[PDB]
Amino acid sequence: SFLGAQLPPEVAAMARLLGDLDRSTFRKLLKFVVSSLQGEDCREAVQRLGVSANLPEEQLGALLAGMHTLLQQALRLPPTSLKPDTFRDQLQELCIPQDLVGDLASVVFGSQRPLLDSVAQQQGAWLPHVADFRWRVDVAISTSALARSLQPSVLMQLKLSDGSAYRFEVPTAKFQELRYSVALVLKEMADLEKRCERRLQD
Amino acid sequence: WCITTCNFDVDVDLLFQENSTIGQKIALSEKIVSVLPRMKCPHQLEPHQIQGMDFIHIFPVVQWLVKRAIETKEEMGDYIRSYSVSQFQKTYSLPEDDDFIKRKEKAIKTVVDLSEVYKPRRKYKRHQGAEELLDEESRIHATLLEYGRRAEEQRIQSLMTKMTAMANEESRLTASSVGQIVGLCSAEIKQIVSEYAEKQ
Amino acid sequence: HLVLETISFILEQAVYHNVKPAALQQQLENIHLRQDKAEAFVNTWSSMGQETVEKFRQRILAPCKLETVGWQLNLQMAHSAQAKLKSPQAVLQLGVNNEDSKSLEKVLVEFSHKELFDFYNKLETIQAQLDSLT
Amino acid sequence: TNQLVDFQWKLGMAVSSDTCRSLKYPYVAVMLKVADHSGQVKTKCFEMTIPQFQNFYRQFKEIAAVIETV
Amino acid sequence: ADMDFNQLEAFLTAQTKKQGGITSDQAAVISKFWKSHKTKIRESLMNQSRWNSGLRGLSWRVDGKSQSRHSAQIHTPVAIIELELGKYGQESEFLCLEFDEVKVNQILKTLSEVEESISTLISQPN
Amino acid sequence: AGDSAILLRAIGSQIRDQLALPWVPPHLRTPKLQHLQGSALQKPFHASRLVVPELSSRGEPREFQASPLLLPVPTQVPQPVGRVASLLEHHALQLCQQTGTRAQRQRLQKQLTEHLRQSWGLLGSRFTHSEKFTFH
Amino acid sequence: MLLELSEEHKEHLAFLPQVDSAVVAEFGRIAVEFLRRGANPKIYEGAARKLNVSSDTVQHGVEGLTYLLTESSKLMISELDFQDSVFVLGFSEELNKLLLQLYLDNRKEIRTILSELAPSLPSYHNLEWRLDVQLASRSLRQQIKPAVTIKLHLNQNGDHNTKVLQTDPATLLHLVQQLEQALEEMKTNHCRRVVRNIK
Amino acid sequence: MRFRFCGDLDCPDWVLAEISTLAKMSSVKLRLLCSQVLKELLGQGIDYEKILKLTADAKFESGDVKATVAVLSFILSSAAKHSVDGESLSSELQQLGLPKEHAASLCRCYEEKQSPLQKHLRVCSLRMNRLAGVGWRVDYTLSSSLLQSVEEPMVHLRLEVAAAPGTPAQPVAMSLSADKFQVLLAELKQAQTLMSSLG
Amino acid sequence: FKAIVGKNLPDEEIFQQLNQLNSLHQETIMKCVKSRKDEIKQALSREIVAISSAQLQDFDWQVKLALSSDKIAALRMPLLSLHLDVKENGEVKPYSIEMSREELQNLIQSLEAANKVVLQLK
Amino acid sequence: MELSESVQKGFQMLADPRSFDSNAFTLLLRAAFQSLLDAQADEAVLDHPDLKHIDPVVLKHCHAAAATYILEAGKHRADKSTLSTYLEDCKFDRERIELFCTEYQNNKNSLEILLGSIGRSLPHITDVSWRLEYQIKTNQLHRMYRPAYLVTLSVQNTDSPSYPEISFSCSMEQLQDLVGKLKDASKSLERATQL
Amino acid sequence: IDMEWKFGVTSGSSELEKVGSIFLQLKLVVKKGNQTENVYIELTLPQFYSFLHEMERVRTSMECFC
Amino acid sequence: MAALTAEHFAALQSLLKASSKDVVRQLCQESFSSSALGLKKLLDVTCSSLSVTQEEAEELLQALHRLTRLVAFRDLSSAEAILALFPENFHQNLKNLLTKIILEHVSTWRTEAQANQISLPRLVDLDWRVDIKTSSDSISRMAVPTCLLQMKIQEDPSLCGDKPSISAVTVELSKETLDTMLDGLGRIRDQLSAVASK
Repeated sequence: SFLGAQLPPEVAAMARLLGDLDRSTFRKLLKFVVSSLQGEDCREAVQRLGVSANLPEEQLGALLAGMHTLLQQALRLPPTSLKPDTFRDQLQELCIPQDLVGDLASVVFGSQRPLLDSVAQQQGAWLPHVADFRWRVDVAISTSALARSLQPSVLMQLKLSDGSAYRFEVPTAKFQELRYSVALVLKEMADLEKRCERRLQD
Repeated sequence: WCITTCNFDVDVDLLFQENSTIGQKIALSEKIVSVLPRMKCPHQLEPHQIQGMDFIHIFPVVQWLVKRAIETKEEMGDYIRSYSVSQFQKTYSLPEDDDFIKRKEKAIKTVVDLSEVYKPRRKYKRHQGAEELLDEESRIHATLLEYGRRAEEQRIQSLMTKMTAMANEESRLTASSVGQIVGLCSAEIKQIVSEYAEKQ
Repeated sequence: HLVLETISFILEQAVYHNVKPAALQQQLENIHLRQDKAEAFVNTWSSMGQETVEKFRQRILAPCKLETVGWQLNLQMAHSAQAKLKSPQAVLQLGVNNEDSKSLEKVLVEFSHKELFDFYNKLETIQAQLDSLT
Repeated sequence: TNQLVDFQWKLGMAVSSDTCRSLKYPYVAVMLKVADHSGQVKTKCFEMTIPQFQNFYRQFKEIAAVIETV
Repeated sequence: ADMDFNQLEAFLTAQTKKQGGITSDQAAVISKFWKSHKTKIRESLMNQSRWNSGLRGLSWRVDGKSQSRHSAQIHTPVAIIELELGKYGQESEFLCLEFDEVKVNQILKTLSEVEESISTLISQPN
Repeated sequence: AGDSAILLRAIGSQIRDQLALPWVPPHLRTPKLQHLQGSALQKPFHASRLVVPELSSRGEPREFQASPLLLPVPTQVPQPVGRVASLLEHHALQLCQQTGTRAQRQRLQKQLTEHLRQSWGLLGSRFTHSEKFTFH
Repeated sequence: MLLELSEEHKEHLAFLPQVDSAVVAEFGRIAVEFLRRGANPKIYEGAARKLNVSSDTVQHGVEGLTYLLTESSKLMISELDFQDSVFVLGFSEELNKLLLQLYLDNRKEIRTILSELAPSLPSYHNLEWRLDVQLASRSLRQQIKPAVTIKLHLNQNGDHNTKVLQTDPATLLHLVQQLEQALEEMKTNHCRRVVRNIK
Repeated sequence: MRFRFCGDLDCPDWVLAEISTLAKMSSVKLRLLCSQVLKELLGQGIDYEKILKLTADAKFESGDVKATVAVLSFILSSAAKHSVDGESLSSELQQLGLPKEHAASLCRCYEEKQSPLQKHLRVCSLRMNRLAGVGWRVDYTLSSSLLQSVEEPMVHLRLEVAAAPGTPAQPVAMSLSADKFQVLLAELKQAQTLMSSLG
Repeated sequence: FKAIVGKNLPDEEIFQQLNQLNSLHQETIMKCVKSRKDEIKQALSREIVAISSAQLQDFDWQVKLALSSDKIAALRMPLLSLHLDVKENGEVKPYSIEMSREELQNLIQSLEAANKVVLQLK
Repeated sequence: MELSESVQKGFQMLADPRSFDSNAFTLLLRAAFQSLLDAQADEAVLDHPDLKHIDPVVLKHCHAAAATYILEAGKHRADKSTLSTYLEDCKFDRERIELFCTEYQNNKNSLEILLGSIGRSLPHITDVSWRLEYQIKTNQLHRMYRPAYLVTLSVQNTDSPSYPEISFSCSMEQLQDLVGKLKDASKSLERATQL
Repeated sequence: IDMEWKFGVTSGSSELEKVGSIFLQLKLVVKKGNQTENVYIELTLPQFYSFLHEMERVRTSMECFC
Repeated sequence: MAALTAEHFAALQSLLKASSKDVVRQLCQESFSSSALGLKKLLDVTCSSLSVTQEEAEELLQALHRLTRLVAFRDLSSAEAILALFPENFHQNLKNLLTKIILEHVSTWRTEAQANQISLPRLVDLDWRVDIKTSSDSISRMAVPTCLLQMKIQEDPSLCGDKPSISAVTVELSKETLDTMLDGLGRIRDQLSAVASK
């Protein structure tokens, strides 16, 4: 099962609560789960839904926790690996009512999915990225130590997505090492991609 | 445990015994008998014979698995020993560990020194015409050929034909900076020299 | 200490001017230095001075230098939000020397394949700007 | 450079401490409030012994004498 | 206690007049030691008990202002004062202040009020 | 002990009730779950000094206290958490004060004065080389 | 695959056949000693006078030999590919066999040193935990508030850092669930193929 | 299978593995090695020279030694953590396959140091902070520019706080009005009354 | 208001400073002094304590029972957490200090010695 | 629970039938709770037209006494038996004892939620995320071929200056160690429920 | 206590292929009690001449008074 | 600067949707100047004015930012060079209009870009006072002239973070120190009175 070898306790709890729940309330809750996955703050809207449904907060918490887990584990699977027929079968082993299964399936496979995939791909980053890169190229004509220098250098400034920024000067012997290193890594990324496509894809 | 240790290119999904009853043990016995021929196990075994557990007949099956498992650990390394050592290093340190931590920095310095002595340095410069831009791969290959880091031979040779040799490591100018000094600043230099004459 | 400072000042002036050997000989005698000391300067300057002048030329007047480049290549396999990945990742480490503080700062940057090619294209612009000077 | 915005003082006795039952020594404590460039205002406080105050006060009387005859 | 000679010798004498007590000669050595060290020890206890900043030094100069970039002619004098402060066992800070002839006299009268406060308190017992 | 047995039994049944509820994503937590799972904000204890009417007040001080110029004591603080902290520390000081030698006190103040009198009564590179060689 | 010896690197190594193999064995000893501990230039002028060559001749030969061992260990080049790399140099079988043994004797130790150079990410060191129940506060006198106090110890650049943190019970059950799923991934058929095929 | 010294859990696989390395020593030197590790747990240092000197009996390599010290430290600490007696420990180490003579020896050393172990393990248990000391000075204020006569006491406190053993204490220094001081002392006495009801 | 209270001026000297104001403004100010004199004087005393490098602004405390740890399963150790807010350089800095039963006893025993001196002056 | 002489005298005046009738007692008592719990600092909270005959020095003194006792009773978790004992000590009659308990019971939960919101705490972990990578190469070392985990904890507290995420890396052995520690901690919560 | 300087031309930038801007960089070393600080300042071509013109006025008024 | 793409040119077709030529002109001018954060603000401005989708507005601001800076970086001096950048299928009246706008601003763009280069911190203002020192705590009388030099200095605010972008430093000079640096700075002046160095 896409839920792993042993059913998470929050999913088992939620699946027995669904028998008592009006489909109108289920579909209202499901929107909050999906929009929370896209990063939207929903806390006040959930509270209003609670008193509207007369759900105590102990049951809201169990329902919301169980729905989040089910969608998280399904949406992390590529379309090669979970497909509508096997998803629908596996959810029926949880004894989820068939009408609610259709609503869940529409979230995992319908037109909501591409925006969810975009948000899920953002979470692979762990180190910061280059946000900006600026330079100037200078030639030194004279200096305190030399009447004539005539030596080039590159002044560089990086801004990272961390919000950190660095300004530093690069000797041309050091720029050659940087340029070499970057082209080398690009060759070795391309070689690794060809290993993967010819051995891991089959 | 021997099966999963081998990793012999099969989608081996199966469950350990867990002191399970009849039922689970039967399903596992079918799976083991299914996996063995895909591993090219020379010795046959049967699911009923697993339940009766004919040690005399299961012994050669185990001999295959144990021999293959040992070989695989000898190349991949013993994980459980590495865990035991990691539990030591978390709170203890042998005299040879303290020694290594002491001399670590001076050792590291020697290899970054050698890396600078023998760094790749730019031997060639490519022409600005006949744009190589047509794909990323031939641009990146052309860049590495500038450092000598070479139809594979024909690809190199057609790329190498777009290049000129070099002999200098730092780009120091032959006083040609006057051309860019005068050609763009000199009017401003004339204004400033005139005004700071007139002001005094 | 005064003598060492005096010798340093003599050699510092020789670097700044980039004095030719015969001119250096005359200037030493002009301060009434004895012939053997003046000749000793000229010999020592002749071989070693040209390397020293180059070593001065590479000096930087800035609070920070780039000092070290280093990289690691990784393959992403999974994360908590997606399974079954096969993505090359590069981590670049730039070691920046802050000579005001005599301290080296290590800057770590992630790149995807498209991001590293974009960075490469900027370095290729810098090199063409540098190549325009020669 | 910096400019004084305000000057305040207090006179007190240090009576007792955990290490010394009878300290019983007087001090003068001064608070200086200074304005920085762009008018940023900050405070600094320091204690003086009574001999230190007498010297501090004595030297400001020298400043006032030279500043007239400058 | 910061003992005076009567307190010191009475306390030490009681220490002599007990089982295993010190000798009178040992007490005499202690008293000679304590005479010189009493000054140094007391001041050390003051420093140990202080964890506000203290005045480490005062320095000053007086200048004649003469010309600036824009003001072609100036003559009014100015006093520049450097104040050195630090906490016990820590590096000194330096605070530098600049005063005209008027603010010099405003501060000077403020210090005269400190002295007249002290003089009152010690005269009140009269 | 019976009293500590009652405490530990109360502790254990609280942990059950907390383990029995799943973790909920922070963007979905209603205020009850914000408290249990730590995404609510606590507010620091901050006390402000109050003015209180005094029954024994007479004359012009009473004429102030009898008027709208003296606000009702808890309403003198805008925020309820600071309002609570202010009343708590005000009442705490009253207990310290009311729960707490004249010759001994006068003697000490005279001892301090003598120390003040006794204390006062002491009044009773190529650049630097070029400078050094050619511009100094 | 093979080593691409640069022409200057070849020219430095050309000193090796100029002297007895017993001296090359001494160069091998001092080469790996420098990798182990750090370089000491004072020996180069000694060997220079003993061999009647310049100190730079000794330095270039020895520092070239260290780089041969370092690059071989970095690549983990096979014994067969090593020989095919070295036979571009002309010297005789005795020296070729000496160099091959000197490589295989030391590649595993050198690779341990070379692993210290990688980009320096922060990493886990240790974790401590304590189960606390809060029973009273200045403002409210009877409570039960259970929490797990956590102290997380980390390494970076060889410097230890520590962070003191808190969880409630239900969050701690979430933390274990997620990081158990992390460990489960290395057992999935996808990651098994990577380990099996990317080698 | 579950074991008391494991905390009512099945035995870790690295522990069950390295229990077979203990059987490789003589019973007489397994007992001597326990004494060295147990001394370290009691804070009395560790003698790596002796550990290596005796384990030469079994011709251990340094990976054996590391794994042996690690497993002895785990067994002894975890039995003491859960207050397991040597009678239980001996029986349940034998279930894991440790020879009966080796089991014996190992538990007659635990039996001797069980009580001082638990006192040390309580001292080592997780702390966020420790109050190392207190200093105070009381001042009397006479007059000010801001108030012509004051005549009020004031208190200064300095608190020495230690974040980790073997580190200098941080001073927290502050000044207080006599009203603030009175309320602080009264509040600390109320906290202490509650503390004394718990233990 | 700060100046006239700090100097303990007589009412006649205050009237003489108010001679220029409207009679109702004169009378208003004299009434504000009489009704608020004692409250202002306490504010000044609080400001004299601020002639120091750091001041305790506020505190809070929590009592907790530690039930177990990774080191020992039957830990049952009472602990006090004391939170201090210390104003320094115009900013308020949070500090926390954790104490056992014995550390808290040493703290209280020390503050009781200080309180004995305070009460000889107070 | 101790109460200063100032608070006790305020209650002794609320106990009078002369100073306060049963109507004014109810209105002042309600104003006491309101001024504690309302976020509006309603300066007119005492301006009820039925309170206007009471001396404004006495009125504002008894209002602060009531509010101070409410906070002290709340903090000490006072039961009705404790409340009724102290009120009868102050000579309250059976009607006013009932009135005070009725208002206190209505507000008890709001008061206890307020008193419990005051404090500071450690940074609270709220979530975790992980990445699995296979390590290929370094510019100094080929054939590394080892997995690493990249872990981030999300913390959510502002009681002291902090940064919201803690990131660190684990090997297979380091992550297996970490998970074992958290499950050891979780097993101790389970034991504590057996108390 | 010390001054260092670098006189140069900006030939190219990330925003413009060709630039041609003259600049002066100064490093000022400033004693600040027990310690020293480095102050880095870049001047344009017009700023350099304005700076040099002012500091020559300074010299002149330092050589005459009253 | 990287070249443009058909996707960017399709975003420029959104200018056909735009309400007026000056709205195009405004978007061209601001997209050159705008930072990334400014582009978020300008994106709201673009959506409000155009009422096109946020995707069209964002791609349009990206296309103009890329197009304008590409011309400014190369310094294309003629319409013919600019027009070559556009594809042949583009809306010719819009393409001609853009060329007109680009010609006017390009002179201003190189001037604005040249000011905002990266650098060390820039000198903003210079002030000086000469005093004669007359007495001190340690010498009864003196007659030593001194210069106090006051400099106001600005750093790129992205590098400052918490600190203010501009600061002041005083520096005191004796004439001995002053004379030393007047020589140093005079060298550079001599070598520009004739328009190239010695």
